[PDB]
Amino acid sequence: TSIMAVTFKDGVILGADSRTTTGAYIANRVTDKLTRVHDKIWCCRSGSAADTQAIADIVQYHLELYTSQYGTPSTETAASVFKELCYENKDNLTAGIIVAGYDDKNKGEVYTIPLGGSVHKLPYAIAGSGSTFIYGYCDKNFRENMSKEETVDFIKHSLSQAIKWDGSSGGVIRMVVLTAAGVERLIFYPDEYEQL
Amino acid sequence: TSIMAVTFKDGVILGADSRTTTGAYIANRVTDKLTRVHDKIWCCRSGSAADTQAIADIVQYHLELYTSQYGTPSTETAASVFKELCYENKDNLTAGIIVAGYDDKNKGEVYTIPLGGSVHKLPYAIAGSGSTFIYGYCDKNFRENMSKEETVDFIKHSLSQAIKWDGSSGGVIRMVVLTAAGVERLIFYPDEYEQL
Amino acid sequence: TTTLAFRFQGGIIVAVDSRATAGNWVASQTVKKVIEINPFLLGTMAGGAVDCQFWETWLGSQCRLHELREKERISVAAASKILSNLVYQYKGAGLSMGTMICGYTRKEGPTIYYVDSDGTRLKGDIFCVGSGQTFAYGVLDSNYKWDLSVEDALYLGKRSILAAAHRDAYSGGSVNLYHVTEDGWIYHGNHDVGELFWKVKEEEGSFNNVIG
Amino acid sequence: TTIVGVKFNNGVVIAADTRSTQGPIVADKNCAKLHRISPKIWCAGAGTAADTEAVTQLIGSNIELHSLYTSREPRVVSALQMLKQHLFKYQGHIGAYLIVAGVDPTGSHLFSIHAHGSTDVGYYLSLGSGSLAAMAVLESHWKQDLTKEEAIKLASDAIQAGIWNDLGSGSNVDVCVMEIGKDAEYLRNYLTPNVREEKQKSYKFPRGTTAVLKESIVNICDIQEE
Amino acid sequence: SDPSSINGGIVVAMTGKDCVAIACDLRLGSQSLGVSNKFEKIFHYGHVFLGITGLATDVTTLNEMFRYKTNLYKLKEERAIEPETFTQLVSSSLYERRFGPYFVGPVVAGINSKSGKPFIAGFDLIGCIDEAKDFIVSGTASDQLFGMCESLYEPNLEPEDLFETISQALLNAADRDALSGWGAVVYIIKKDEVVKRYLKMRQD
Amino acid sequence: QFNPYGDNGGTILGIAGEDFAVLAGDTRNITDYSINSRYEPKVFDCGDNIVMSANGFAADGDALVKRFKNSVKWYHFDHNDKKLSINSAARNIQHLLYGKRFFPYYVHTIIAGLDEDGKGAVYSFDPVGSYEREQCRAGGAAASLIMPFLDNQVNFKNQYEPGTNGKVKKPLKYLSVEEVIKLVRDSFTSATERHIQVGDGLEILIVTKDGVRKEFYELKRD
Amino acid sequence: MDIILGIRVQDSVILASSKAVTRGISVLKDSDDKTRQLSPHTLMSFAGEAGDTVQFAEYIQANIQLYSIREDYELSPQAVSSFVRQELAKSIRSRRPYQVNVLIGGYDKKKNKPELYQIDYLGTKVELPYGAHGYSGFYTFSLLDHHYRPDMTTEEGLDLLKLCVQELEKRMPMDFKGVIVKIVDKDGIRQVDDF
Amino acid sequence: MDIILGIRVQDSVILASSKAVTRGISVLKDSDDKTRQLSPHTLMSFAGEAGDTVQFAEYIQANIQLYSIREDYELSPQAVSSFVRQELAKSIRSRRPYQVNVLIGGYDKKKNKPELYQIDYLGTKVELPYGAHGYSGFYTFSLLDHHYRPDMTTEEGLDLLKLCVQELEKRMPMDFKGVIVKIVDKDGIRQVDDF
Amino acid sequence: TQQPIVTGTSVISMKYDNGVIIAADNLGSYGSLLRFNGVERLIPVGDNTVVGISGDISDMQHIERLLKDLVTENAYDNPLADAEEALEPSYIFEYLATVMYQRRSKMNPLWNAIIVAGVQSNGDQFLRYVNLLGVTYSSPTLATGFGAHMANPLLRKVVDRESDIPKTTVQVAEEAIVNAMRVLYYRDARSSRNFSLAIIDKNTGLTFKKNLQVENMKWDFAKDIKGYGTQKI
Ligand SMILES: *[B]([O])([O])[C]([C][C]([C])[C])[N]C(=O)[C]([C]C1=[C][C]=[C][C]=[C]1)[N]C(=O)C1=[C]N=[C][C]=N1
Ligand SMILES: *[B]([O])([O])[C]([C][C]([C])[C])[N]C(=O)[C]([C]C1=[C][C]=[C][C]=[C]1)[N]C(=O)C1=[C]N=[C][C]=N1
Ligand SMILES: *[B]([O])([O])[C]([C][C]([C])[C])[N]C(=O)[C]([C]C1=[C][C]=[C][C]=[C]1)[N]C(=O)C1=[C]N=[C][C]=N1
Ligand SMILES: *[B]([O])([O])[C]([C][C]([C])[C])[N]C(=O)[C]([C]C1=[C][C]=[C][C]=[C]1)[N]C(=O)C1=[C]N=[C][C]=N1
Ligand SMILES: [Cl-]
Ligand SMILES: [Cl-]
Ligand SMILES: [Mg+2]
Ligand SMILES: [Mg+2]
Ligand SMILES: [Mg+2]
Ligand SMILES: [Mg+2]
Ligand SMILES: [Mg+2]
Ligand SMILES: [Mg+2]
Repeated sequence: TSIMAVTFKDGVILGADSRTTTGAYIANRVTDKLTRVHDKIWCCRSGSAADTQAIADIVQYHLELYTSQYGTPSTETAASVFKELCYENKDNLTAGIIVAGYDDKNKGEVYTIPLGGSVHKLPYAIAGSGSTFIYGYCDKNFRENMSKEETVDFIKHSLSQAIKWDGSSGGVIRMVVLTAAGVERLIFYPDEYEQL
Repeated sequence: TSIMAVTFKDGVILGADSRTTTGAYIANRVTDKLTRVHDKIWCCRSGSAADTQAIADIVQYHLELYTSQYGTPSTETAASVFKELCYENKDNLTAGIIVAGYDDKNKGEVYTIPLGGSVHKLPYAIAGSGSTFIYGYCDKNFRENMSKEETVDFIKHSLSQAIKWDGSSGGVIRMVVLTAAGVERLIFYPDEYEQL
Repeated sequence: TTTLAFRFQGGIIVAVDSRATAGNWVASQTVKKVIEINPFLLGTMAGGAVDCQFWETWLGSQCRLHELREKERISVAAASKILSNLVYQYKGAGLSMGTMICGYTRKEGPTIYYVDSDGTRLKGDIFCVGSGQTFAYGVLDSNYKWDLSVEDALYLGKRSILAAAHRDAYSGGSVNLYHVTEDGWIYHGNHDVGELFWKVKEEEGSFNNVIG
Repeated sequence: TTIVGVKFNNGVVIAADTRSTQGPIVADKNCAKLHRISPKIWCAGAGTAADTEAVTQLIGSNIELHSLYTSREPRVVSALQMLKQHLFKYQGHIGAYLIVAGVDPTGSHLFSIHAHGSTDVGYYLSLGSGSLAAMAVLESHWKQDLTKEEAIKLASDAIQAGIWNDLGSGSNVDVCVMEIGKDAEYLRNYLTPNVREEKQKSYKFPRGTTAVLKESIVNICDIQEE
Repeated sequence: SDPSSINGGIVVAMTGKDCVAIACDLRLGSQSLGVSNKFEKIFHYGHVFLGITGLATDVTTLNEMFRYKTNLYKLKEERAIEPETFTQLVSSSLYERRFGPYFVGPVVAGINSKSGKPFIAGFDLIGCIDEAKDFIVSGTASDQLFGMCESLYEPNLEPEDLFETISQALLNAADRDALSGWGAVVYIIKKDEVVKRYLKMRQD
Repeated sequence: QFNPYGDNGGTILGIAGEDFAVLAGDTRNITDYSINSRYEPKVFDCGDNIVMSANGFAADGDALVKRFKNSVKWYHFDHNDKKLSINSAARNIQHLLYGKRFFPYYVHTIIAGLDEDGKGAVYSFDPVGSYEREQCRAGGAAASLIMPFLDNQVNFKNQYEPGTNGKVKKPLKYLSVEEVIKLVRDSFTSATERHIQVGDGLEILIVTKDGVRKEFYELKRD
Repeated sequence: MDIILGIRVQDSVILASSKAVTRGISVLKDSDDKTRQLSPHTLMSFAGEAGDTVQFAEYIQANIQLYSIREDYELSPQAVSSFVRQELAKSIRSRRPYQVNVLIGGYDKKKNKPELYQIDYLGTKVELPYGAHGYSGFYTFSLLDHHYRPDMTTEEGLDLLKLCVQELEKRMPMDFKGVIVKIVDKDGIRQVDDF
Repeated sequence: MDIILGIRVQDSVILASSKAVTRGISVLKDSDDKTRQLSPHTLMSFAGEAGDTVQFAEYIQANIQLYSIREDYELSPQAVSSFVRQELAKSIRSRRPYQVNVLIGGYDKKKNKPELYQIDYLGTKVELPYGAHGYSGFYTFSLLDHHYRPDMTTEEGLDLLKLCVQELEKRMPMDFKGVIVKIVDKDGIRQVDDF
Repeated sequence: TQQPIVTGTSVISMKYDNGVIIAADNLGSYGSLLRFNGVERLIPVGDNTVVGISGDISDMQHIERLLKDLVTENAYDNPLADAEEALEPSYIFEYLATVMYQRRSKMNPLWNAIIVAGVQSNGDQFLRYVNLLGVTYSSPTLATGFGAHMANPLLRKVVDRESDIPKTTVQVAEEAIVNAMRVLYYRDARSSRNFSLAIIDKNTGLTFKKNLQVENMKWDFAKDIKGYGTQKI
């Protein structure tokens, strides 16, 4: 799995591959790992598909019930709910989740939640098996306050490499853009990103 | 360990960190992993220090005896001797070696020999625990027929990142330049490469 | 450990050793392996030191409560069965006990019950329990009669422990003797094996193997 | 065990503590961990005691025969090569962890050796259970162009760090100095900072306190004449 | 299971003024079962004394081996082996079985016939030499012996005082060990006379 | 796998006199081959003229001492400020230890004080609660080194009277507080020499009818 | 196999050895002689793993008989016992060790003394007044400690041996089907046919 | 414990049960009665793990005696055996199962027929003419297959039972110290004191 | 029972004449991967206590929340929350020490080694250690993980016993701490160059220093080191 979330000037963008594997067999080559827990709070999922789905479903339920009582939750609040589930059930879960959201007050924010259940607020985050191969590239090429087009290119090039080297990662590169303008879905096919 | 060999216009350059670890304790912070098996045939060593030393010592012996009978050996020949030892003793060895040399006829050549004992001739090669983090960076930034200065910068930046992310790698960045001009040793200290 | 108890004309003889070990390390040579449950009941201790101690002094509390409630001395059968039923609840948990519950009552006469951490409860005339039980059995079985004097019975029990104290590496220290009648038990002294061995060897003419 | 080696201006110094342990028990309080491979090549040993002794004697023996064969004073690299190839062959089962030092016609040298047969070069080195305490001192106080007096001080201070802070190390500090163009000086018990205080009481018994069964003269002499 | 504590037993050696003392218990057992109370663990080859604890079959085998070697030594050298030399021979012999060792704890004791200097030495099961000035201990109650020796011992004891110290060290150590005891022997060794004493101790 | 137990080393020693009692223990605290503290008190005054030490795994040791001190407090509340006798303290500690029979306090407990007749008393416990009144007891790492020395020098074992040759034993004469402290100091000096987990300092608590007094002595720090 | 006993009296050595041969579930034989005559005045009883016991005993027997023919002379019990110990001490570090424990009862015609040696499969030799292998000793040594006197006659030795066998028959779980008793003295080796 | 046998003849059921109680090394008792009377015309013998055997037997005994008092009526052997089976069938899926095998010999006063039930610790019930638990059956069933004719008298049953015990005493390795024999018929339960 | 995932390495500390110093690097390792480079492992509680935590970072963050909640709870119905009834280092430690031992006793430990450094009401220095097993001890110098092996030896050369504390100034103590951090960077394969340092003085209060770096490092001698024995070039 190759997933990443990157903050930029206008907000935040989530990116992911589309490969689900049972050993070396690709069970699903068009998976959607970018999932919605609230209107402008999404998450990237890595690890167990069952665990991350079960978690994401529960979080969406919590934020829906939060919204009905206290209005729109912050991205920090969403990350906290994810953390509470991942930390308290650490013995029985295998989930690496990146939480990304857009407030008007806080703008684009990214929280990463690795296996342990710890939370880390970052400018950008990378995760999944394929992330190991792009630490060098991402560290060297990331800048703060990038444009939308620059951030899309940064994510596209990064996940392109992660896919190239990691067998567990592949298929299409899905992306979700979170700004004041709204929610935009982007897709990029092998013929496009492989020649980069 | 972070090691790499890169061919360029005038020949080939070998690069390595200087960290040797026993678990999390750094047994040696100024190790020389760039070792000489012939005048202009060197190797990078990764894995077991004892195994790679024992192998390198034997190879140097074989190439010294080869030279006395048949004159200067090719880099391919050196790689073959390494392979023969690593392949035939694969059950008892833990050695990841990159062989790099300079002929006048063949110019700069690089052969990588991973755990199995297989041989792979490449334009450039990366190996060791820290190499995982710079596959993306190296693939994106490598060009053929680079200059000496460009190749030094390529290796310096690459190993800088590998060191930054890998705990097993660190200390100084050693390099050895192999050209028609001769053999040049280069060293780069933390204060220099960390700020890159 | 070597502990024995046997019925005879004059009541019951109880004899025990004094050693406690942790591996090859001798932890103590002065252990009281006989519990004075009341003026009429004795319990022997073998196996786990604490398990035997804790639960046999607990047994004394249950026996006291019985005679407070029933205005009558508890039987040896009832007392032994309280302990065996207790350890049976703990079966599998890892308790380690080999015990004789010895007493005299009017209705029963002199009675001995072997109680065990596996739940075994056996009534009998002679019992030897512990790592050195086999050594004690040899002397006992070849010299036992119903018609023994209190004096001769006491010596046989003392001698049988000595036999085991010598051969069994995990037995020794000293010998504690008790004699149980219908007016209660009667203590018959602590006998150091370091002095008893040379005394018995000389007087009895035994242990000709050893040089003294 | 704490063993160290320190290079200086005109040579090299090695040092060691004197504690040997079997589990949590001290087997020997004044153990000799500095071994002589040749007159001017000495090494300190950590790990399994019989192995550090045996592997040193064997290589030291062969080094002597080699020196006689070649009519040359032995070199540290020769001892190093012979030790590493021997240890490698036995795949770490010979538990000898060595700091090899010495002076020869090539110059002064300092190396470390591990049980699996890997070697390392350095200006300052430390091995054993107290190597972390020692290396902390060496990393704090070492510099280039040390004098002989400064190197001995640094080496013994590094051993002391092991003695006091590592339970696997204790008692005394042994030192051996190997300077170029000079005899190697072996300083047995260079420091003695762990003398036992006087006991409160004398436990000398009154004669006849122990009970005896038999007495006899033992014949240690040979069969006699006449 | 552990070979060094199947049979059980102990040896202790001490130095005094112009003398050495070596002592051992007499027990041989099969774990809990006491089998023999006459199993002596101290042997001598000329004026050099060797005590051996550990697995009894190896104790016997090594005694027979060192008798073999010291007898050939004497025929060729035309003199009795000395304690310092014998110590090196024991070390050599044990280490040659590095990866298939004799499960023993040898203890050498004696006086050099030429210099007159008292000598004691200990070994692990594989040959490492412990050449102590004061005392050497070995066996299943080695910890106990270390404690006794470390408190009771003082240097330059006269032969008849040294006898009392080593005897009390052995006896009280053995009494805290299940696999040691069943009698004891003490050798008092001077340059040209040796006295052997059997001690009266508790037989449990 | 998580291992809930550890070994903090150390060694303790209790000796009962004729009208006094001492409970000594080294002040070194360790894990593996590292020293945690050169002065970490191990022997504690628990009130009612009782001193206690639970040697072994320090976390279980501190927990037990803490719970016993607590038991003394509640004994006063529940029984009209009655003094907890040393024998009653000992039995109470047996139940504390056995309460965790199947997940034991991994410690070697010793308490010292005076019995109800004013004589010196030392009680010794195993980890699971079996106990016994003794005249002499060493506990912990170097217990195997010290106990044989105490059998010889406190109870005069294997000692006989000169001239009689094994016939007459050495009489069991009583030891003064000055004589006991000498034996304690020599025990720990000897234990320090041959045991790596013993050293740094020795702290002795002396119990008499007048109260609890402390004495501290330096030990070798290697 | 199971129970083998030995007792050295004034002028003879007496060896008692069980008759049962049990293979797991069933008792296949109740008249097995677990002994071999090594020489006219030396008898060896044995017990251990199946096959190994007889194979070892007969191998030792052959070697001693070979020695006897070569030198026209009977080895002392001490000498034979030392030879046997060495074979077992050699055996214990073999690829597949002999799993055999033995008792060697002999009469030394030179010293006019009976001698009993106990040797286990490790090569652990001891000379004793009375000995046993396996669980036998656990019951019998206490009786022998009490009753044995070294000036005993052969008839007194047999009575003391009956007391040992009776105790074993009372307290041991396994039915060893009685014992075959053999006496070794100055006149050689003979079997007590009624026991 | 070890050997328990049962044989149903014309007009009675005969249960034989060993007297030995062994703990590892020693035979602690040689007169143990491994049976309980559940009702005047129903006897249960038992063998299995120590403690569990008696605890189970006495628990069953108490329950049947309780039933007898409540209804002033004796349950049929078939009914008792079914109750026992259910307890064991319940037990086998417990936290700690009863490790007990039983034989239930009873005389049904309504049908005037002897009945023998064999039940193992799993709760496996079978009605048989003759039965056994443990290794006993391996030796005895062949003899019973040959000699049992179903119309035998009680005296013929005892003779056939002696032939079983003799075979066990010959071929079994363990000394079970003989058996206590008990007969269950129309007149109730009695013990054969000489066997 | 668990295994630690994201981990923090050594926490080192010592007493000096007027207070205590504590330090810890800013790294959150993920096995051999040096994953997170901006993790604060010194967490102040009031203006008189600093809790330094090593080991599992998720469990550290849990402990951080407990301490934050402890301050909140102490303020409830407490007019002297910022005065006489303020939280003491000894109160904060004993609380943690209770939790650590309880959690190990339920076989579900907080996988940490903790050092509570602070100054009490009466001006006394407080410095005590606790870990996943509930083991506690105090000393003039305290360190966790690799610090125990490498820092303590260096810090004990400054304060070897109790009587050395009044003789040690804050400048000498800080110098020793900063040197120890450098040594750990040389030798600990799971350490970082960036660290935080906290000083709790009885006069000048709590000084919390962020974004410190290991400097004055010796690496030049590496150029002379060639091969592993016989190699000259
Ligand atoms: B990715 O590779 O981590 C991916 C992300 C997931 C949210 C779709 N996970 C998987 O494909 C996992 C296996 C796995 C791979 C790498 C690391 C950890 C786990 N697959 C599944 O969970 C799976 C596979 N087949 C069917 C159902 N679920
Ligand atoms: B590098 O990390 O692979 C390095 C290269 C080596 C040639 C110096 N290897 C080591 O440091 C190895 C351990 C190791 C780390 C990572 C992967 C594989 C192996 N160390 C040793 O071989 C070693 C350590 N301490 C003493 C001696 N040898
Ligand atoms: B006895 O040997 O069984 C003895 C009886 C007990 C009441 C003191 N038990 C022990 O010595 C046991 C060990 C043991 C040895 C042999 C068989 C069974 C058990 N020792 C302890 O329980 C113990 C208690 N505290 C300290 C040391 N040892
Ligand atoms: B040191 O701690 O490395 C020290 C140096 C040695 C060369 C004198 N090592 C020892 O003392 C070793 C420790 C050790 C214990 C157990 C297995 C392997 C190593 N001790 C011995 O080799 C030893 C132990 N008992 C007797 C003799 N020697
Ligand atoms: Cl999915
Ligand atoms: Cl290397
Ligand atoms: Mg290898
Ligand atoms: Mg690094
Ligand atoms: Mg004994
Ligand atoms: Mg003993
Ligand atoms: Mg010490
Ligand atoms: Mg034997």
